[PDB]
Amino acid sequence: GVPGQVDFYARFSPSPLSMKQFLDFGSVNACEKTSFMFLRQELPVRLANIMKEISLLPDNLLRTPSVQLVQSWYIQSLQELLDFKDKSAEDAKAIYDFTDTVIRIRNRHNDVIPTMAQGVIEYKESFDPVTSQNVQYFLDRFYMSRISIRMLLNQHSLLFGKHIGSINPNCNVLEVIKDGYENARRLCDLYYINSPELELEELNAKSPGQPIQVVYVPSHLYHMVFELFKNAMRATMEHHANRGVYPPIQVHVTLGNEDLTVKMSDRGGGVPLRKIDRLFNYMYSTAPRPRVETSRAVPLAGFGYGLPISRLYAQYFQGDLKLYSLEGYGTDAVIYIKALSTDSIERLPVYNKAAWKHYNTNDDWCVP
Amino acid sequence: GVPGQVDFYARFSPSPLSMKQFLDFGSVNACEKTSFMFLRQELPVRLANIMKEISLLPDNLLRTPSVQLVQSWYIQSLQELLDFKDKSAEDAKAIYDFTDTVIRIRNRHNDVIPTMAQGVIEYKESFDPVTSQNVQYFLDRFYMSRISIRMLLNQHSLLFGKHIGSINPNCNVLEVIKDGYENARRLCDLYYINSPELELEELNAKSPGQPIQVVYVPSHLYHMVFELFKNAMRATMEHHANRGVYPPIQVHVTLGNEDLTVKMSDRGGGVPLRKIDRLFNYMYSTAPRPRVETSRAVPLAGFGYGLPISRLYAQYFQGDLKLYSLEGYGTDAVIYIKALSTDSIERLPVYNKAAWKHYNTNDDWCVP
Ligand SMILES: CN(C)C(=O)c1ccc(S(=O)(=O)c2ccc(NC(=O)[C@@](C)(O)C(F)(F)F)c(Cl)c2)cc1
Ligand SMILES: CN(C)C(=O)c1ccc(S(=O)(=O)c2ccc(NC(=O)[C@@](C)(O)C(F)(F)F)c(Cl)c2)cc1
Ligand SMILES: [K+]
Ligand SMILES: [K+]
Repeated sequence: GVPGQVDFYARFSPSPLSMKQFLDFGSVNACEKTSFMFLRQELPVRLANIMKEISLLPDNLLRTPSVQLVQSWYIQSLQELLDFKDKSAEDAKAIYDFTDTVIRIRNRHNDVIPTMAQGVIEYKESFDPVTSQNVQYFLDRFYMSRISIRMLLNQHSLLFGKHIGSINPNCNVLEVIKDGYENARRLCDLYYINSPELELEELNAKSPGQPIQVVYVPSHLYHMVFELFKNAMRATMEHHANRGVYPPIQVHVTLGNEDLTVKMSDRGGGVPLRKIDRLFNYMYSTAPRPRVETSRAVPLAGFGYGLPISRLYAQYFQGDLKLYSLEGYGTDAVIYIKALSTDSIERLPVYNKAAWKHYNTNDDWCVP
Repeated sequence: GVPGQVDFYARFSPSPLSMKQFLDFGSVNACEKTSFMFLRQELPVRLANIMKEISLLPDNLLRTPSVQLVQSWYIQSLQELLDFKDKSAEDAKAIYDFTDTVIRIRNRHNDVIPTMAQGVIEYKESFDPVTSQNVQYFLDRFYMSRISIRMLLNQHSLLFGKHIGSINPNCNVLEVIKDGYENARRLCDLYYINSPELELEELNAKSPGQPIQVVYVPSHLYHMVFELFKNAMRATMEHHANRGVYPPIQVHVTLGNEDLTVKMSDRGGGVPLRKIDRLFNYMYSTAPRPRVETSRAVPLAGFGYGLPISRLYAQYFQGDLKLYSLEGYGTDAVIYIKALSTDSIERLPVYNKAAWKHYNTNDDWCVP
């Protein structure tokens, strides 16, 4: 029975892999058998761990139709995977069947992020600061968990169903930045009828004058840069509306010994320090998606948690994404990525006593 | 008896004042009586609260001669203040005597910061990561507490023994920055035989083209900027040694609606994100003071916790001080100050169950 199975697998801790390990596994004659042996335990472990926390959500959120749907997807995928814990690594039909199942799960779970977001809209619409700390804690973990699950599903599906699965061993950082800029720029032009130029500079400090490349998932880097350009572009177009002269977005890329850093600087007027963290708060940025039935351009901020999720992508491989704003002037956004694949280790949430306490808990400084 | 008195006063919580309250109190016919009535409770409360945490330090730190000396200073000041809880607000001799006592305490406590730092050197020299979290927690609180105590002692001593005590209602921000730069620059020249130029720009967004002024303690702002210039100058001189061309330090000052921000940008090579927080770690930056008996220039980093203490000054009035470095390129340092005096409220540590737990305590994420 499901709670039995969820309880068994949720006792285990997820096991993080490094970018180097993902890479070395798939690089030369990736082994389907070996992948089966790992994932038939690991995917059920990851699924069960985060399912335990879906159960701790406020009842009015958990009971939303969109959250009920996501939970049912997880329940089904867990069950399908557990059909295989008894099968043999030597059973070629079992391996084939497992691979089919992984590919199928990959499709079922495609819409998980916006369906969850729709849940939060359903909950916000019909219904609290007591539990809004719980929702923030949950969504960071649920979306990081989903990122990690989708990584495994993609690796295995692409390897078995120059890139190694989703990984580019020589990801061209400036090319991805430019791709992000051009797509954000199209959306900026659609909405504001104008857009800032890009000024891009690079410094390869580790090997001066050489192209900057890292082992990375290019679509992860694309997501962060595109989301940040949208953010920088919106602030720029909104601050400079009256004068009608739009300062460019400036992007500085450096590869150091340990850090790849992408700094994005806008003159969009900034945000006071008191408010800057709202850009990463799910409840604060929970806005109804605009209707399909219109030709009016979609705004550069709104549905889908672009900015918190960008930061989760950065932090997933031990990187980070930080914002620094000077109110009345503009804002710097910085992506930090580990230069070395061996330093790029999955950051995975784990369900245990400490996680549970965090939902059922809540001072040494004077309250201002 | 001392533990009796410490226990009584440590039950109370310190009471934070705003910059506006400090200002309005002293602006027009500051009342000595009223100041006596507040401080005869408040100074014993603040003293007793932090004394409780000195007692929780690791035994090998607490027992250092320099920590023993600081504790004895606190014990004596507490005792002297408590001679007055029985006296009358109407007893003019008692008011005179209290004011004398405040002035005397102000002198006794002059050397508290470096004497405490000497304690940490004594402890480091003769003797652990288990308790190094406790020392970090303690020193932030002890130094913030000391900042708050010294504020009260200074206000009362200057008022009764255009500035209101230590407060300038019209602090000229650029003038203080320039003063910081020129003093840091002298030290840079002494040690490196060269120094970077300053490029300074300002934006008064709240009232464009007007001088930027805030109600502030100018010596607090001076300390932060001077310490940050030293930091920026060191990185610059050390990174650019070989080429012998030193990029200037650039400082951008903005006054927004809610934030005064001072951004200081250097091309000093930066620090990876993994290491940047060591600049604020007391144990990591605990270095023996150089000997008196030399004419060799003093380095721009070392004894006395310039950088963590700068950040405490920022945070004392609900501001902040943040560092952002791009490894292989350089570093931005940002001071955030509240533009409004009513928003500038003392940030005071309080001793209670939560504080105590923090010394006697010590996970929902996978360990990397
Ligand atoms: C020659 N060779 C295969 C290796 O060097 C090697 C062998 C094992 C590892 S590893 O760290 O144990 C490891 C690393 C990755 C995986 N699996 C995968 O990458 C996938 C395809 O199953 C995953 F879905 F992405 F997880 C597995 Cl099953 C094991 C890493 C590298
Ligand atoms: C006219 N007038 C005095 C006021 O507007 C006023 C009256 C009281 C306050 S207050 O917030 O209660 C207050 C504000 C500050 C103080 N005291 C002081 O400023 C000093 C000199 O004692 C201190 F040492 F700095 F704390 C006190 Cl005793 C009271 C603030 C302003
Ligand atoms: K677990
Ligand atoms: K207390």
